[PDB]
Amino acid sequence: MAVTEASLLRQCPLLLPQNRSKTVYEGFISAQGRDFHLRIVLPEDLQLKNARLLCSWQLRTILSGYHRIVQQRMQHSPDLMSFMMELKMLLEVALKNRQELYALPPPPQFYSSLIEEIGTLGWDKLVYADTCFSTIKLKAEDASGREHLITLKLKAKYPAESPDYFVDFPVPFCASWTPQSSLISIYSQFLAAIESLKAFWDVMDEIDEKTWVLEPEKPPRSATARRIALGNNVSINIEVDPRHPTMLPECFFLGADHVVKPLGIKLSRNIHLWDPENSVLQNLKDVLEIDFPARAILEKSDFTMDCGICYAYQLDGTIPDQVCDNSQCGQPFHQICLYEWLRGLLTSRQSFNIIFGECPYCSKPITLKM
Amino acid sequence: PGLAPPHTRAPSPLGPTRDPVATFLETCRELPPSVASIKVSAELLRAALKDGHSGVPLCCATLQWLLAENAAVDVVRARALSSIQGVAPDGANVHLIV
Amino acid sequence: APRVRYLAGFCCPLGGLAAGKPRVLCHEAEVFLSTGSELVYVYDQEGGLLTAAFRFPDQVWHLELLAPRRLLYALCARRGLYCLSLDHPSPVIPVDPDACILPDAALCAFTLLDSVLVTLVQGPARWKMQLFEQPCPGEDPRPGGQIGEVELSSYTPHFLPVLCSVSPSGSSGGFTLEDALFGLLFGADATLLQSPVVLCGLPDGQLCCVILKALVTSRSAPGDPNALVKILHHLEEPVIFIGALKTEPQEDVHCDCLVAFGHHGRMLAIKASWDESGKLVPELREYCLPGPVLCAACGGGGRVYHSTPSDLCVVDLSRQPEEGPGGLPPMLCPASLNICSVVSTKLLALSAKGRLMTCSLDMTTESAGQKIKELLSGIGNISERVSFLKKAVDQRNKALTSLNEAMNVSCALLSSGTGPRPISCTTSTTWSRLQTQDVLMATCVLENSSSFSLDQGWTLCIQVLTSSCALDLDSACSAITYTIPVDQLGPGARREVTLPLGPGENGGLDLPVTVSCTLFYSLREVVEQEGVCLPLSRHTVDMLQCLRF
Amino acid sequence: EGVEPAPWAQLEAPARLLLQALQAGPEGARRGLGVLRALGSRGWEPFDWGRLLEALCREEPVVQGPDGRLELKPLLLRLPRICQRNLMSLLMAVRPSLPESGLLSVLQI
Amino acid sequence: MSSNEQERLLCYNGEVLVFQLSKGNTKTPILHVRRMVFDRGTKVFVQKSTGFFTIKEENSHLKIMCCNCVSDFRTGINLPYIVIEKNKKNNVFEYFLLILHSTNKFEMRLSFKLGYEMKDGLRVLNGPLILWRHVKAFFFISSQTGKVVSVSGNFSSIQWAGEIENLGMVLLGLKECCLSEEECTSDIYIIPPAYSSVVTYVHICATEILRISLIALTRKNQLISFQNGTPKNVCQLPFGDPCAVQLMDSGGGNLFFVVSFISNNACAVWKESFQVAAKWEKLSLVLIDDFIGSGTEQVLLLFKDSLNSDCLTSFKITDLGKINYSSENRYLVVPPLETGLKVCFSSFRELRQHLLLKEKIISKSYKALINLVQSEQLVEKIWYRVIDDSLVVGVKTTSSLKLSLNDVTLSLLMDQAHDSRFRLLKCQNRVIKLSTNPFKKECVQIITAVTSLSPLLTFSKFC
Ligand SMILES: [Zn+2]
Ligand SMILES: [Zn+2]
Repeated sequence: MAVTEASLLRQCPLLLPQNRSKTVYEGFISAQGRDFHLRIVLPEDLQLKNARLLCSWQLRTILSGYHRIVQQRMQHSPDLMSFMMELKMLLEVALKNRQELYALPPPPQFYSSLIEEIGTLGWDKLVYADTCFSTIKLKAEDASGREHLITLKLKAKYPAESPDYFVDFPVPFCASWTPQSSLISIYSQFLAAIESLKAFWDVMDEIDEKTWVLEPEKPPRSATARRIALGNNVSINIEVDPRHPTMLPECFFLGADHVVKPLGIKLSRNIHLWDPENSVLQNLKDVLEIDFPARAILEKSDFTMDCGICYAYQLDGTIPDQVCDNSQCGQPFHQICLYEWLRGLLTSRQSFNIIFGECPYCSKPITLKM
Repeated sequence: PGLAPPHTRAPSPLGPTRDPVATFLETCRELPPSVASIKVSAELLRAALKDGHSGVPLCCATLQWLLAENAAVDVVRARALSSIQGVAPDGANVHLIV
Repeated sequence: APRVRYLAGFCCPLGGLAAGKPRVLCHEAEVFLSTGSELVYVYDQEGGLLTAAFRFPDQVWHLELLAPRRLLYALCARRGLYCLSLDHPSPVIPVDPDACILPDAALCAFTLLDSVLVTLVQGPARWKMQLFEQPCPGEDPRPGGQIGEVELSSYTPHFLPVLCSVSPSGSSGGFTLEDALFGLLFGADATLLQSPVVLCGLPDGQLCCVILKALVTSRSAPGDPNALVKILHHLEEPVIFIGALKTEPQEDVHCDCLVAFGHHGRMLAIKASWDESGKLVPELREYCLPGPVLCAACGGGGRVYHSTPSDLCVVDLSRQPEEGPGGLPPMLCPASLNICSVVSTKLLALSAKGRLMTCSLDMTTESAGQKIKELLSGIGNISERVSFLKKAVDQRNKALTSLNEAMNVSCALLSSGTGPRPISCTTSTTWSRLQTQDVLMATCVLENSSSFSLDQGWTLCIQVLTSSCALDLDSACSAITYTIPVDQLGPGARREVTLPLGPGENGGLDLPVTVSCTLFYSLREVVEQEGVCLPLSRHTVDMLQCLRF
Repeated sequence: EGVEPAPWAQLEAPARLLLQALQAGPEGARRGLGVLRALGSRGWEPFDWGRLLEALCREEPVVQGPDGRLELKPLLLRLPRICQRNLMSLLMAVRPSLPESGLLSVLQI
Repeated sequence: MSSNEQERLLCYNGEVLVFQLSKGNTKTPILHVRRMVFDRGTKVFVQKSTGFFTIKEENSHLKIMCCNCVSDFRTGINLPYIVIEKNKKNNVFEYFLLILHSTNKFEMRLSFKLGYEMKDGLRVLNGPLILWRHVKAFFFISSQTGKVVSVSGNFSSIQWAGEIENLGMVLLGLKECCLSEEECTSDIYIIPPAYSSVVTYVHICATEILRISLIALTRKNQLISFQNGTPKNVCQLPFGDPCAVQLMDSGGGNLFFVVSFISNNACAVWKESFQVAAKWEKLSLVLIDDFIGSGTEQVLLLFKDSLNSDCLTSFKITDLGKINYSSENRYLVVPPLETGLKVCFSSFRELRQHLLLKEKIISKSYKALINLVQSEQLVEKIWYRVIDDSLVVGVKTTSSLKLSLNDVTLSLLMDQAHDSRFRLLKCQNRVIKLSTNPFKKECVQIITAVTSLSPLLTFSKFC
């Protein structure tokens, strides 16, 4: 309703006015099928510019990082009615965010069905299950003999709504979810995607084996990019279409302008002799009229010796100088980039010509002396 | 009650779900509508209703003659209704069509 | 791996044992047990056989022990205090009254320090603490001369009061506090004297300390209590268990916090702060645990092992200083009352049944599948009951909503908004005819104008008051009353009731007659004397309504 | 009086590092690509992006407009407007390798 | 069971004692105790110790009659007892009461030596006190006394026997009658004589000062509460011919009544809501205790010896919650479930507090209404009589309320819980002024209503 005599009943059923002069309300407030104790003292008139509001310590843990919010809302909100709307809305927010603490599953469907269904698959399949039982991650095999993993993140109702599927491989995966579908169903869909992309995988595996793939290190199955090295201090980066893998990619070369120019010319001249009945390597070798190095150096292949903020060597004369005092990062930077960076952080403090604060990559103490 | 002149909120009686002695006994010890109809000659009904009061020949005048003895016949005379839903003394509903 | 055991069980009454009286102590491997009967037992903790059973007269109320001397002091109810040599020159043994010392007879509590004995004795109105010697040479077991006496004037009288001594650092079956605290609670005097201080818990719930040094008197020299006994903090409820705790743990441990408990379950732990004014302040914390509390103890590291009637539950204080609330788990043992804590944790108790019990706290193919089966069966047993409680909750909610509306109707009615909006009840006079005679009837129309649906729990009462001026002769029928359930009225909706007022007797109607309506709410119906009655209208029928032309 | 924490404070280190980076003017976009190659390199090779695209919808309250208005904002309209444009530009470039479910929560906003 | 070769079971101290007669050839059959404990490791009962007792005279028909834990009167320690019949075929039966100790050692305490054979309600009680009947002749022998005693009163059945505060020993055989076992012969607040015709077995649970809270169960397979003879919270039991109820506590509050039946089957029903939580069948026996060492009750359920001629095969032990034991990875799932198990329990234990909090708030708000509206007793008291087909209610004033100044009335109001229908209720108001011994001086003003009764006796009853 308009007025907060019926509208306040309808929108706060469990707030029982104790006093005749409706100054103390007491009892429960509702949110996400959960009721909370709440005791809300007004002054002698209906003015929230001055009011008390006490809570259960339950509710106060759940209003943590909102205290100023609520105090401002008491001062800024015209009526009690709207105040309660704002307060519920804010509870709404608070719980859904802290979703890790709050999940009472209906066992009779859940924990039994999930067991039945993992039995339906086979027990070699499942590889990880979380003790909140929210996450699972499953395994599948190629005709090749490659493992590909699938994460599922599951809700209070598994069989009702979709399970959130998180997947590696580079085309967007489609799972037709019904209430009738189950783990075996989405698993068969996932196998279908595997056996479909078989060619693209063979291309990637063939490359990684018979060449010095250099930049993506331990490649995922999602990566379309392969910065291959060849000769010395020249490289080719090659971005591939999965749907037509053997077909021609967008490509270009890094290194010496005097070394690369001839290869570009030669490529532009032989590029009509690309053929999607050969392999990518068997096309590249005879198009560019070359053989590749199979790991000319496997230990000191390359460590990216660039700024790790701006990713340039030679920013206005300056060199990658300032490093991390850490064995696991070692990452060089620039004087300019690291100063601009650390000034900005809240963790940074500046002494006379010194700036203390966190390495961008590893969050360990790093010192900059201007 | 629905047809009534005032159209006033009278509560529905709903005659008692058991006898008091029946409820006593149950405590101490522990579907379609039925229909009837008739047909009759228009000539018979015309000849009998002639002295013919007014209005539409049949169905309405038939109902006026059936309930000429009920107090709420003048109301059905005004609205000229050939089908109505009364209640009863025992609270059950009955719909009578002509 | 059996985290419990049983040694023995006892002659329990119906329900179980009465709390406060039964006692348990562990010495080394021997265990000293009283079941709040006249009988005190001693069990070998290796083999759960009784070493020794001791028949006193009349209900042992308390024990204490001295390990050095190998002696046990024991308060018979209406007799005095009997000491037993554990050497002790059928496995039942009667005590001879020679073992009696201070037959004071009226003594309710008593405790022990080193070389000093404290009783506390009921009298008239005034309870008096005393203080005796206890002979430090291994002699004839004597009291000595009483050193002193006081009157706990503060107290004027099931629950025995309780005694705990507390010595400060530098200086024994009691407790030691830290110099900061000790100085904080008791003051310089006791600090400077290095004076033990003896805490009495009183059935009032007052928690009183007295400095012992400061209690030496004679016939010439009576103790003034107003001086000599003082009062820390008044729990409004009786006392069960006093101790103290090593919060911040970083045999004689110097504690930094002081513990009480109540029956209904206010705790009160206390601390030294030294905060916010560059000055020492005490840290009070009046928590509220569950239920009847039925005993308590202390284990290493700010962990208080207490019992309610349902469950044996623990509180942690260990880390402003200590803590906001004490939210407080079971350990899935029943009500044991009478608990003790030996420190290594291995606690011994007496269960409410009669049970003397030791709580010692801290892959396979297809057998794991049977474990899986087990766990499933468990949750399914449980789920059934979580469901039940959900529906109880729904009931409580639905009750609250109806009540909510009731308050709202009542509030609306009891305010004068200058038009009686929410509910109205008009009455109006009507002549009818019966048999022969013109009867005078009153229609009572009840109308709901407002939104509020008058659900179940509501009832209309009409009363038909005759003439006024109570007479010489009290009439036949002074008034009549009519009371009807209003059920599910709803908004806009309406009832009518007709009453006679009219000459049934004698052809005699006396006119100025009021018919007054009311509503009444019954709180019970939807689930000291308890309802509410709210006025509606009161219409006066006078001749000018009762004329017929 | 005027200390504010960065609205990605409470995030997983790598996404924190991505979003810290895209702050950085129009070279935000490339920095971002650079950022991802220099996280493929490190121990946690995978980017559970739908961790971040959940995070990008997740709401909190802000009080702007008149001096008295509570609103709910998602992340996307809360972090720096230059990070907004640089983000979407980076998403275009990485579109193929995103789960659709999470992605359409963004576009709704 | 009861024979020369047969056993009987019992549970003492979270363990299980098996008393078996064994024909040992020189001599008579010997009583052998096995005292067994649940391993928890091997998921069985394993023999932890034994006892034996040599019987003397070479006469047959040695026979166990019953067994339990009793509480010796001398010490106050529970000891298992056992009743042996020795029959010489002489129309003479001995009846030993033996008590077996902490030490697996025996002690005679009655010989007791009857002529006629003992049957129906043999019932052992605390101060080891046997109590029996033949032809409605109740007798008891204390181990104190040592002599046959007769029960003075005359009763049919002996439905409860046991010790109460202030009284010492008691019997409820007829629900009026409530003996002493010192000066044989309060019957005031025992269950109604209405229930006297249907009650076949009682199990008391509390006594306060005189007020008993008490269970029954009937021939109708019912199960009822009483608090000062106020029947709340009735059940219905699945099976027929119920024998007994024992009790389980099983946690914070999870209190059950486990019912055993003549049909070799059993229920547990959950106090808090008198409801079948579970049913089992064929139940050779039932026993109620911590076999585990959890510190809270389980129930042992034994299934029939048709399986093997071996006793504690075909068992099942439960809490009817977390504990259940009984007679290709999957393991990564286990900690998830155990986390769930504990979480379900967690939610249980919270909801209970939550609900109490609601009750508390409800009470707050009742009192709030009554203080919303707004000390001296204006009214003595209520009384009522039935005249023939007239109810008269009346109330006696105090001097404070002046009928000179105040028109008063009185109504009656029907409980809508009973009155499902809108009957108007009419009540006639009479004021009575009587002078008390006029030959200040006492006037008595009383106020009183009358109505018809027969309308209100529609439901057998009303308030
Ligand atoms: Zn740079
Ligand atoms: Zn670093």
